[PDB]
Amino acid sequence: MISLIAALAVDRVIGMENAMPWNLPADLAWFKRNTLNKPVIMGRHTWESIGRPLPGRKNIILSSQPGTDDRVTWVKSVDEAIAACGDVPEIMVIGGGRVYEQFLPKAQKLYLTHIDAEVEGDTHFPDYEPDDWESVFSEFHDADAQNSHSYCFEILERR
Ligand SMILES: NC(=O)c1ccc[n+]([C@@H]2O[C@H](COP(=O)([O-])OP(=O)(O)OC[C@H]3O[C@@H](n4cnc5c(N)ncnc54)[C@H](OP(=O)(O)O)[C@@H]3O)[C@@H](O)[C@H]2O)c1
Ligand SMILES: Nc1nc(=O)c2nc(CNc3ccc(C(=O)N[C@@H](CCC(=O)O)C(=O)O)cc3)cnc2[nH]1
Ligand SMILES: [Mn+2]
Ligand SMILES: [Mn+2]
Ligand SMILES: [Mn+2]
Repeated sequence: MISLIAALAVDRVIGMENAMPWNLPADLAWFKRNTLNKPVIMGRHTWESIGRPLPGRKNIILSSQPGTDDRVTWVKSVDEAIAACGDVPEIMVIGGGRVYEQFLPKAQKLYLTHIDAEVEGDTHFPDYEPDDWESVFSEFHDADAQNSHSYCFEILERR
């Protein structure tokens, strides 16, 4: 099973200048809980944005060019990325925009954080057809001293 996980600001913005400009520790904790001990697939730009391997996860990087770091696994196509995960129950696709576009048609589950924040981004999450997805979990949180915007955790499953 393939799942996507992403945090979206207003208008489905997910990034700006290869960075995420907000800071929501509660959302990073949610990301860690939902990805630990699973393989994670990311594109090369997201690999450079994160800047180091994510511990406790098999890190698989999509790039058309040879890998430059043997602490992670480099693959050259979507099919190779999936095969490199092996026989696991759940593969987590962690972006970015181009990678989400390619894996969305194959995904059965979306783990989305909706952040109540406006930022002027250059990368968006794909337009997804709402009729195809059932919300199976949602949890709203007001802003607090650690998390400067309100946010909603949602899990959607393909109908
Ligand atoms: N808010 C969130 O949840 C979230 C999550 C992840 C990322 N982001 C943000 O998203 C942005 C990065 O997204 P992005 O769309 O620019 O880039 P991306 O999807 O991370 O990376 C794209 C790169 O991945 C490689 N790639 C993708 N598909 C491939 C394929 N089928 N075969 C081979 N290589 C493939 C290519 O690398 P080569 O050029 O080397 O071939 C391509 O240029 C950043 O701003 C980051 O902060 C946000
Ligand atoms: N909901 C969500 N939030 C995100 O921040 C996010 N980020 C990415 C890609 N970028 C990043 C950037 C940093 C870390 C990171 O530092 N993660 C640590 C934090 C652990 C914690 O804060 O408790 C990790 O071990 O996962 C992960 C992914 C993909 N999907 C996401 N999905
Ligand atoms: Mn092929
Ligand atoms: Mn198999
Ligand atoms: Mn806000």
